[PDB]
Amino acid sequence: PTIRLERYSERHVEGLTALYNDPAVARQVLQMPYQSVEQRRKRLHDSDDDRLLILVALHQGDVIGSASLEQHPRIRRSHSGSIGMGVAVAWQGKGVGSRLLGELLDIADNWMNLRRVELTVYTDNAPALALYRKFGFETEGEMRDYAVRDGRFVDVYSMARLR
Amino acid sequence: TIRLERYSERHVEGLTALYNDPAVARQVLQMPYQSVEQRRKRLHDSDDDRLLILVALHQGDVIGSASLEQHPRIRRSHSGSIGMGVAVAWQGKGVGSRLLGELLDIADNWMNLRRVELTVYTDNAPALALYRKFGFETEGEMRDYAVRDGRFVDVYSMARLRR
Repeated sequence: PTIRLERYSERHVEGLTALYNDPAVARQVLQMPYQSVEQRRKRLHDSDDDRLLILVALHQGDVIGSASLEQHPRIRRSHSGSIGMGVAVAWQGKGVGSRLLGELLDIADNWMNLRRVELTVYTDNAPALALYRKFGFETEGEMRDYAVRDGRFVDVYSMARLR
Repeated sequence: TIRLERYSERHVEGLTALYNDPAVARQVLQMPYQSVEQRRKRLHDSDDDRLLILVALHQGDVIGSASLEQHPRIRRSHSGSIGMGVAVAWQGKGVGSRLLGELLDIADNWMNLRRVELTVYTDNAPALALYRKFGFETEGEMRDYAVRDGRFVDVYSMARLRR
């Protein structure tokens, strides 16, 4: 399986909207179902800062994953970046999460020269947790009733990777 | 003596002076030498019932400030954040408790928030004592979270739950 990584752009709006519109994908991050292609196309054209990088994983031209890294906008926090709820993959277990996470960390380390990369993950998302720890993330805190998922408040682990 | 009021244009000058005190600015994430200029552009065009900013006044002088912001995302909207917390000129004079107690009244009785979040520097004992007094519990410790006095310092990630 050949996986190209690309900067999320106009030509990807349709596939990415579809990726996060899958209830099984959305519930593991903070997205809501039924998002519009046009509302996302907007937020895209309403984006231009190089401190926010959004990558899409592709197969035969289809968006099968996505991840983002954003350096904090505040000067006293600018040595850190966040990848949010993490990697969003549709094809789990086929190396997409690793391809995306490795590429984002490469940028953080070697190009932005960030000292700290932060993320949050649902405490029961064992597969995601295993991936993040493989890449150097450690749990720093546990946040109770952090977000809504499946009609109830669930916890997330707050993680960080220091360089 | 201490009057609490909604932060508006009338206060931009006093609030700016507040943060220009390095002893105040260093315990939060603000930068010194801010100018009434950029703040006004921020306030006078930035209005949601989600963000509440208060200023503590004594004889018309801004001696303290704090803000509560309900998270914008639907799946996180049951929570709110007060950032690095309470920014006070007079430590020990009861300005912090005044401000915080009032933001929590709004959070509990009007917004009906289930979770309020904050971060505080690990070595700021009086602030930690204040947040603990109001029900906040430490949920995690974040290493090299921000810059303070030319070095990376840690913070405690705290949350106050209402169930």
